This record gives sequence, structure tokens and C-alpha cells, in this order.
Amino acid sequence: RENLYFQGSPVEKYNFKAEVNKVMDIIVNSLYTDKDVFLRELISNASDACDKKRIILENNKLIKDAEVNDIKKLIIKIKPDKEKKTLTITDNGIGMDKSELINNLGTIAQSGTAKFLKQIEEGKADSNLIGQFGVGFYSSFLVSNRVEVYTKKEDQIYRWSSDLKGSFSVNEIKKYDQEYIKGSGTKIILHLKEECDEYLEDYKLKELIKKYSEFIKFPIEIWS
Ligand SMILES: Nc1ncnc2c1ncn2[C@@H]1O[C@H](COP(=O)(O)OP(N)(=O)O)[C@@H](O)[C@H]1O
Repeated sequence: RENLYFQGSPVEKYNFKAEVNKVMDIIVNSLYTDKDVFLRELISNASDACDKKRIILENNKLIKDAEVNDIKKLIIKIKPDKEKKTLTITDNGIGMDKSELINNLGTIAQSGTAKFLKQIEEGKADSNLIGQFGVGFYSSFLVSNRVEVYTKKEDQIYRWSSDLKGSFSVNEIKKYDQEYIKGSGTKIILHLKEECDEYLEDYKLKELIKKYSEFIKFPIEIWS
């Protein structure tokens, strides 16, 4: 009897596997973690997303030619906003459609996270060592109360949001013409934990970009 809308579209809420959510909570909120790695992980995903776009564009062209460009614009952008307490990482890479977004981001036990958890379980790894593994996107929760993802694959924009407390939400944004992701891309908005405002600082971002960028072959732009 209660249908939910956000920005003009119905909101679909999905539950995480409860047990997994429980343990994920422990590792991202654990004391003595290397919280900095969240940026390593997101930049790594942004680079992969640009690589995927480049490769698919090249193949498309081959097939368009045979019958029957902006690869140069590929970039990763990082924007702190001290007043809103947000850090935003944006790529103009492949993006995700609704389905990929629910199935890809909607499952916590990824490859690296599952690995880590199993080692902990087998007594082979300490539970504060999230950094020692490549857990990917969900590492954003090392430093965030809430995470949003706005991603466009082809003419449609979808928003994913979660505070990692049992569920995530997905809804379409029909008129995202309020913000100029051009062709495709993914915009990740981190709503930072109170104790994590140093990630709003220019010198800190630069330091991390330098530590985690050495092998990333797409330009990274830090605003301010
Ligand atoms: N920035 C991004 N752009 C496009 N797709 C993205 C993305 N960040 C994550 N994704 C998709 O979500 C999936 C899950 O991400 P993650 O949990 O970091 O797993 P991973 N590091 O093993 O790839 C990725 O494999 C990728 O397909």
C-alpha cells in the first residue's frame, strides 16, 4: 500500500544477504583499518570502466566500418565538497545499466571480499586487514555513512544508494539534465563519516592519488 518514489521514479529496494551484511559491517567499521585504500579501489574500478569503454568502442568501429574518437576524452575526476561533506569520484567509462547495477553492485561477497572473509574464517587473515585485499567498491564504506552511485550506460541514468544497513535502493533519474555524465559514465558520491573529513582536503587527495595512481594509465583530475 506504500509505493516509494524519488526524483520522479519508483524506488526498488533490495535486501542484502543478512549474514554477509553483518560481517561486512565489521570489516569496514573495524578499528585499525587502512581507510585510505577506498580511493585506490574506486580509482581502480574507474580505470577498468574506461578500459572497457575503449575496447568496446574499438570493436564497434571495426564492425561499423565493415558494414553489412572520444577515447581521448577518457578521464577520472575527483571532487571534494567540504560544505556538503561529500567526496565524488566520476568516470566517463562504460557505465552500468539497471540490471548490471543491481546484480554487480547488489552483491557484497565479490571476488576480493569473499576471499578476505574466507581467510578470516579459516583463521588465515586478521579482520582489520581489508586494505591487504582488493575488496573494491564496498571499501567506500570505510569512510562513508552513505554511498550513492549515478551511472549512465545509454541514454538512461540510474541511482543506487545504500548506508549498508540491510538494503540498497535503485531508481531512475528521468531528468538528470540538472547535472551535465555526457555519453556514459559513473558518478560515485561518498557521504563521509564525521571522523573522515581529511579526505575533503586537497593535499590529502593528492597524496593518495600519487600513492595509488602509479600504474593507472588514464588521467586523473582533482578539483580544488
Ligand atoms: N566505476 C564503475 N563503472 C562501471 N562499472 C563499475 C564501476 N565500479 C564497479 N563497476 C562494476 O561493479 C562490479 C563490482 O565492483 P566491485 O565490488 O569493486 O568488484 P571488483 N573490484 O572485483 O570488480 C565491477 O566488476 C564492475 O563490473
